[PDB]
Amino acid sequence: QAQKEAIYRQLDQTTQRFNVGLVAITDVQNARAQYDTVLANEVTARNNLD
Amino acid sequence: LLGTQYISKQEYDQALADAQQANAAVTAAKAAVETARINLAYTKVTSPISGRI
Amino acid sequence: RNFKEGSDIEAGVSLYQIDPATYQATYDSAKGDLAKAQAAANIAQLTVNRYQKLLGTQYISKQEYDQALADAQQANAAVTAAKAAVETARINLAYTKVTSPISGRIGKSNVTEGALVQNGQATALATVQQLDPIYVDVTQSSNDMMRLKQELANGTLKQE
Repeated sequence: QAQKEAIYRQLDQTTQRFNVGLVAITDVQNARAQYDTVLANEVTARNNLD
Repeated sequence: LLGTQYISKQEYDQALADAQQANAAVTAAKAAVETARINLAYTKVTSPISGRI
Repeated sequence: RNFKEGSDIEAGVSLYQIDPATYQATYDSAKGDLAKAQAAANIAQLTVNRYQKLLGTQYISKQEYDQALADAQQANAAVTAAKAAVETARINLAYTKVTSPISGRIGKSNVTEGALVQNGQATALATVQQLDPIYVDVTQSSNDMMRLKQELANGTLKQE
């Protein structure tokens, strides 16, 4: 969850770079995939918790 | 490559900076030829009017 | 030549045509480099406009913004170099010639069309003159304008 405060924050600015124009659409759809891997690790963290 | 938005919009304009400034450099060199072409209208000394010499 | 000889010509009335061929080139080298400075500062103006929207929020990391706010303020200064370098080479282009900024009656044309003229040449092209307030160089003797100034002690008297 400190990675999801980080890599979503990475997504929440690579998206806000594309809304300006600094990155290509790959670096959004990459950074979402690097964000959604954080979910598929953090959900397993919440699953390996239980 | 930005019709399908596949490079940055920034790297385009930065290349469009380089496009427009280098075409602004050719104009700054086509004039520099036009400086030195006009020396070769200043050699071969053109009679600036007509009439008798 | 573009006036009528002996007429009356106002100030700034460009009626000599020095050959622009060299100076139209130096105007185009300079107005080229204005666009070489503008279009290099145009995108330097976008890269602040594209980074101003990320200030306080996340990526732009104020120094990497202020490295672009260098490059906008620095390359807009390069425009101010080149826009004045145009304004230098504009006042060597539309700087041909007539008249010198007096307004009055033009005399001859000591030059004629085709004769090469030089930068601050020895002779003159034409002489614009203004006539209605006119001077007369009265030329007093020296011993008088001691004596007539020493007649301020004995006399004079000049008034009012």
